[PDB]
Amino acid sequence: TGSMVKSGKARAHTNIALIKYWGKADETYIIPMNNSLSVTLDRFYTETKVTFDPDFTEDCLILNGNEVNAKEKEKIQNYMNIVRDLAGNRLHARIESENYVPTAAGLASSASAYAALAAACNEALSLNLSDTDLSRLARRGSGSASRSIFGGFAEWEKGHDDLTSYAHGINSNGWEKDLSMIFVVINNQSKKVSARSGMSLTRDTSRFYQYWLDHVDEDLNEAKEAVKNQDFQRLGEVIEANGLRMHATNLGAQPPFTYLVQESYDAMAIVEQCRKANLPCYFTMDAGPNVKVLVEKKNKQAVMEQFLKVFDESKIIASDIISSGVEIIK
Ligand SMILES: O=C(O)[C@@H]1CCCN1C(=O)COP(=O)(O)OP(=O)(O)O
Repeated sequence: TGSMVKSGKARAHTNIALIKYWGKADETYIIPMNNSLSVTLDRFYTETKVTFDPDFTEDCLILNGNEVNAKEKEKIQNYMNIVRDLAGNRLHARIESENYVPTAAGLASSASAYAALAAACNEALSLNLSDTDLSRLARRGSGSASRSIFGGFAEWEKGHDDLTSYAHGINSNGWEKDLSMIFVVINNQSKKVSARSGMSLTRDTSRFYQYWLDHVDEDLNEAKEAVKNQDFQRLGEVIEANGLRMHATNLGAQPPFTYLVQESYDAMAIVEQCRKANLPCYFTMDAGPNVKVLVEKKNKQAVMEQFLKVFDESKIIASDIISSGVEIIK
């Protein structure tokens, strides 16, 4: 690289919330209405290189080898303004990013993408940010990204302002190394839906939103204690119920909506069948019909074969849970 050129490249992994983030207290800084708890996936990640050069006049984003539209371009530039303000400089960057996440299959990439960008900028500009400040910076891009700074179990503390809302990793005595998540890729419409817009309609008009608020802290504690004890059934039951409560809130929105399709319900049924046949596992769903199945690694295969009795081989994708957090790479 050139003499006056500052570059950094980072790899960050996606995460799935077991206790859901859903609805914001503050829409501009992305402060959430409640804490969330997630696990960071080994298989799925984003790699992002950022290159700061004084001769650059504006930010450029290249995604999987392709230019992005003026819209995405405008968005990334506003995000980099935050970075520039944080760093006290006026350098623009060329950003080259590669998603190793099944996005076509409906897996979200925003958590890994913003965590990767935050880390790469910190590396490029030698900002020396703490994990806490990295999380805070990622959060500004996407709420769930705040958690992808960390490996294993992580929790996003909601705080009350930009300084206090951020994530931290939970030590679980290496329990994360025993667990896995199976993704059931569900046939969906290819229409353009959005978590940010969905949770906003819900958080604002849901007749069942209060019900969600009145239970989430209890769920959070229950889950955290289940983790302290490596009690899989205890964790599973509460996260499965939390997730369903989240989708319940959408049904109460004005007017109602759902991310779930009949096939999501079919996969749910198979999970309950696996349990009754002494194969512990629990499901959760995000802003779409895909069903994610939490399972102890020893039972991963056995559970998968049950899904493989009905779903296409290509639609059953398993990932382990990675122990380590965001990393700087070449
Ligand atoms: O992952 C989450 O914690 C929640 C729970 C269910 C799925 N989900 C989401 O899709 C959150 O998607 P985000 O891209 O982080 O939303 P923004 O903060 O507006 O950027």
